Amino acid sequence: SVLTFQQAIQRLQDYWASVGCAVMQCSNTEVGAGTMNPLTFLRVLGPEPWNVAYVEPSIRPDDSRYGDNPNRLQRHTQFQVILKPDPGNSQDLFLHSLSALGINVREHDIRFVEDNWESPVLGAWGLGWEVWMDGMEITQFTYFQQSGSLPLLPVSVEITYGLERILMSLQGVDHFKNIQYTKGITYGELFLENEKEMSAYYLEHANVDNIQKHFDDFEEEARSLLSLWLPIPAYDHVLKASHAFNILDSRGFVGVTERARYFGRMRSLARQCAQLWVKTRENLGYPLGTYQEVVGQPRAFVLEIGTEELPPHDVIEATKQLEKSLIQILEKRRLSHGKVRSYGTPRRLAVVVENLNMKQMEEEIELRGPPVAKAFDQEGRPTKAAEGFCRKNNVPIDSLYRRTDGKTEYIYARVKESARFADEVLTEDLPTIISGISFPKSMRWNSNIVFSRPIRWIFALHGDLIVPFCFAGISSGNQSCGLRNSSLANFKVEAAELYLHTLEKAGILIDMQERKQRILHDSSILAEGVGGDIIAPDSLVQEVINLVEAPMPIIGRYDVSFLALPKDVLITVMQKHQKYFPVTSKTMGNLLPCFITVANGAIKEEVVRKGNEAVLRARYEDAKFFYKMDTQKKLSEFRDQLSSILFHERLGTMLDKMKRVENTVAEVALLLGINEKMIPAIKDAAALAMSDLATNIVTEFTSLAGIMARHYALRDGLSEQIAEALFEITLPRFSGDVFPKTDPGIVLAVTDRLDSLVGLFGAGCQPSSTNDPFGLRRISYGLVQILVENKKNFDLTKALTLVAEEQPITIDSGVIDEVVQFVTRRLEQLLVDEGINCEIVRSVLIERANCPYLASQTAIEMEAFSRTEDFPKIVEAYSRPTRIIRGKEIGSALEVDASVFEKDEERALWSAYLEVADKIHPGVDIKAFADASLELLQPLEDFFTNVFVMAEDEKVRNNRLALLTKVASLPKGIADLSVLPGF
RNA sequence: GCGAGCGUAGUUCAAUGGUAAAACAUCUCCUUGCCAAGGAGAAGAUACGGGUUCGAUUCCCGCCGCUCGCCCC
Repeated sequence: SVLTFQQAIQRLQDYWASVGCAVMQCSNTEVGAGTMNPLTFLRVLGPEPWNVAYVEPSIRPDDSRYGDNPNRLQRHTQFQVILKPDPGNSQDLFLHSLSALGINVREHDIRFVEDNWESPVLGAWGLGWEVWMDGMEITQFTYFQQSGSLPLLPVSVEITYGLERILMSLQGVDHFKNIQYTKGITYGELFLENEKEMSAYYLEHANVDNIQKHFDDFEEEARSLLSLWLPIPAYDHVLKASHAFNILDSRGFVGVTERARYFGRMRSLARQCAQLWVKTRENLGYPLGTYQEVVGQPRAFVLEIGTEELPPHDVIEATKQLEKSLIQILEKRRLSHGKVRSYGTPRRLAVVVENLNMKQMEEEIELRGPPVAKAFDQEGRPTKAAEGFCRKNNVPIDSLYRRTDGKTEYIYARVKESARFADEVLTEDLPTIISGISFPKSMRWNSNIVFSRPIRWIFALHGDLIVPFCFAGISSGNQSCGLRNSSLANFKVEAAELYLHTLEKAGILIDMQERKQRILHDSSILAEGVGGDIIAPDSLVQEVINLVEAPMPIIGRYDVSFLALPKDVLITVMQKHQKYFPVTSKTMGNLLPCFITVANGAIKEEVVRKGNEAVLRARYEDAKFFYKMDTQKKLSEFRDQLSSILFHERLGTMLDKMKRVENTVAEVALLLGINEKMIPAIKDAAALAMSDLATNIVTEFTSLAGIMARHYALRDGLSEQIAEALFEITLPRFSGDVFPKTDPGIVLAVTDRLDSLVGLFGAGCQPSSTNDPFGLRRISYGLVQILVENKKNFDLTKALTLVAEEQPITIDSGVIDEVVQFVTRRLEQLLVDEGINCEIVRSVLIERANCPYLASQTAIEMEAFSRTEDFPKIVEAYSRPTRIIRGKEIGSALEVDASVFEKDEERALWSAYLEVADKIHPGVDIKAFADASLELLQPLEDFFTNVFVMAEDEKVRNNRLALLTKVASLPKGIADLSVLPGF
């Protein structure tokens, strides 16, 4: 038969009542979610056992949609299970319950996808997954780590069943009202009374006069009750205080600045209320309980650390951190290995080392004792150092010999190495090599050991005997588990040599790169059935590979009516949420009504497709509804209602930013030198620039921001010279993306970057090396890339002042210099990325930092010129005079003259300087620089050898100093010769 | 508050249970006199305290200050 709603509860309660949980009633006050119940938030704190499963309604006014959208409701029923402490069968009891509910496990793709839950409202976080069943997200699984502010001890396991969608996906209905509550009655005919009127109340009839005066009253009452050591009512009032904030948010009378205040007040109250329950319960003595705590031949060596599911971006790191650090320890312990190779899978990190000997290399080593002079006197017995050395290393005195090195030659002795049996070494060393792995995030399950996910078994084998060592309370043995619910639930490996053959007997494709050649070899074969090809982005396949133990591709179909949507919406929906493979025809290369998904294991073919297409054709209904509602009005009207998006608390929303950009675009369009004839269209592009951010299709599809504006503009009936400008206001979006290539778009891009930098530097928000409050480095790197990779002249210090003029607040002259220095420092980092020597760019950029393109075309050429074998000659000559200038500055008062000039050497040098100064101007490049400076070198030697520039007469000294300074000042405007390596 | 990483000439850097190395800068001098260019020498140091050992820049502990997460925000 078909499962009904009122007996799924009866099957989910009588099951958890047999494991040992104590079922209780629902909440009392309107809870905004399934966690804020006092039976879970206040009871996980403190060392007492707690096993509870219950069912509760959840009310969220923010998700009210008049009860028409088949996905979002204002009242959904959840099932909560809390286990503490975790008994080790955490994710096996869940599968047993799922089987007992009525659905089979052997014919449904049940997989875990990593998802980290975190809620700043009450201060909690943890690590866990969401359970996918044929593409439906039906269950949340989470190991807690922290509640309020206390650290959990011991950690707890939370299993949340979203019960309204399980039956909606199991029965086969498409709407939500079509769910049947019982045999005879339905869900949509008795639970819409508390839906429609509640939606109407939460949307446009909730009187806001009383809510904003009940919120503070409840906060004050909660504080007063908490001050009297009354925990339960104090926390009870917090729930009805936090409900008022949500109902205020639903109406829309909360600004973007009071949100932080409300969140801070609520979290402070929750933090100061949570740490009172622990202090209250400790005085009662914890009535519930308390928690505590002969030579052979080289044979193979296998190490496997069987854990639970790991994120797709941690297997790659761990399988390298293990093998790289393991191929080093055996070298430290003078072991002899063969071919070492590591394998990774979402449930294990194996390393196989072949031909590992059973013994160590017993060889003698020569030590290095004290100096011979110190340890041996001129006459008599050797001093105390020699005897100390002998008694330390247990060697005879005659064994000492003298070898000549350094000043004091040496004292040397020969000692053994104490060869062990090559098994005790591994026994004593493995607990360090295993624990040496580190991850960006970690957790604990039953001890104080840090790891990405819980470890469930360890299989460390060498030849025929087992290496005995215990890690995290697990003893290493000779058993390994394969596919769950399969016939080979757990198998025994008799010898480490016959290991990789056993796993492929269980169907597991352990090799990391082998799975790619079986995914992409079948996905292409399945395409030719309809005459097409797949789309395989690297960032998609790299993550699809590390989610499957034994891949199996299946194709599926959907209706053609969804082809009217934009091409970049279907691809985004397919590839960013469900991780499918789109299909494109070879001829007329648009989208096709097909998709390819990857199952996991041995599953029924028909059921997975029939249950997966019903999700793919359920997402597109929402997408099409949003698109149709979003194309009712043209793009012009959306520019007014963007004020709900804040830019900065001190600067404001996006409307002010757009007005500033459209005001200051004219000057920037003139600094870049773009012709006047194109100035009108630019002034119109900013009229609609960055207006897609308030649209409906972009509210939830963040990645589509920037292109949907172009699509709307094209549909509106505007010229093609403005849609490209609208689209290219966000490029580049990520590293490696394309750059703007149309002239009107460059102006908008650089104007936006400059305004965003100036505004955020006006409030003083300089990021550090680690934190990125706004990613200003990314913006600067985009700006310099746009300026350089497009060959456009610019003046940074002149444009920045103009940009800062229209800022709402006055900004001092130090911020512009700080921004210029920051951009210069980023330009240096960019220029040292293509192999340019650091000392060359470091010298060019201290003088050519104004126009980035000029600097990029000068520093890429001066390095190439520096290999002419004459570069050091010019470097030595030009600034040989410079080191004389520093010191006395009396000669700077006057300049040269032809009255007190001395013998013809200085006159010839001055004539040569006058000749060469004509070709050197600040607007010259370096092509003719050295070719013109070569003629000045010859008189310089004669001058410095035959003028005696020593200051004997004040007038001649001043004149000579001035002449020398003006000779040495020529490169002022081209490059500097201080950071020069030749110097 | 709570973890890690650290600390050697003025700067940059070598090594290991044992008489502390090298560049650069400074200085003293030899070339025809002042800078460049060839040579010789000089001085220059283990953040600080204790413990054990014949003997620790090295092993253990205390403190000083720096840098990074977390706390706060």
